[PDB]
This record gives sequence, C-alpha cells and structure tokens, in this order.
Amino acid sequence: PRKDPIILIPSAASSILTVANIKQFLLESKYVNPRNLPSVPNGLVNIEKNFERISRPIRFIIVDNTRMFTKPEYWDRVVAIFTTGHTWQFNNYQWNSPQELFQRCKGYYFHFAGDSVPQHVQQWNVEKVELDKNKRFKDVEVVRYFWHSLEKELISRGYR
Repeated sequence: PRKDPIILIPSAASSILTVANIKQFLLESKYVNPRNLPSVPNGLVNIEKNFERISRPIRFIIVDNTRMFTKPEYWDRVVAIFTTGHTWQFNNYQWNSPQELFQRCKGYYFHFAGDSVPQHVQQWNVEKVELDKNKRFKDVEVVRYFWHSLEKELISRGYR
C-alpha cells in the first residue's frame, strides 16, 4: 500500500488522547490534558514518522471523524483505531462490529493507571495502554513502545 495510512481517533469526554494532544504525545513524548490545548477545527492532524524498519518516511493522516471516507477504499488505509470505550463508536465504520473490525485493524485503548477498563472493552481485541495520571517519566517509553507496536502492524499490513 502506497497512499498515506490513516489513524482514527474520535473522542469522548473521557478520552485521554485526542487529535488535540496526539502530536505532542507521539512526537514529543509529552502528555498534556487535551482540554488545555487548542482545538483542531477540521479534526485532522498529520504526523510523519521515520521508522527504523521501513525505508521511506510514513505520513499519517490522523482524524477524529470519518468525513474523508468518500470511497470505501479509504477504509483499507486505516491502520490503527483509538477507542473511546463506546460501542457506538463503530456504527458508521465499514466494519461496524468490534470483532470484525479489530481482526483486521489494530485497536488501542488508552487509560490512566488506576481507572478500570469497562468489561466490554476488556473483551475487545485491542491493546490496553496505561498512562500515569500525575507522573510523566514513563511517557518516553510508552511512546517508544507505541511506535514499535504500530511499526510491527504496518510491516504486517505490507508497508515496506
């Protein structure tokens, strides 16, 4: 696949990662409360990543909505989905049940250490990732691990 891959990150009130704070997190390994940053009017951010195990840099389109999906083939480009924990998140997705969706797209569920994971989310085939509420010294490693996790997924989906 050669078009830019897509990461879906819609948000709910409880979301700890949204399009508003995802760049700071993934590029600077700096976690910031998303309500304390400028909103992103179009719900779209771009991030370029140079992976160790992929030759060319990869440019991600990271969106909080599915308005860009004007042809079904856009859905084939979705390589990761951040989940809010609401099952209604997927209602308008090409694959709208979590079982099918997370069999073919990598899912993540981020939450604060100490906060319980909803039972239905625990059952989903998504990777649960914890962040400290009040310490930030682990963030560098969490982000390194996230990128490694995503790199592995890209290689498996044929990105070279």
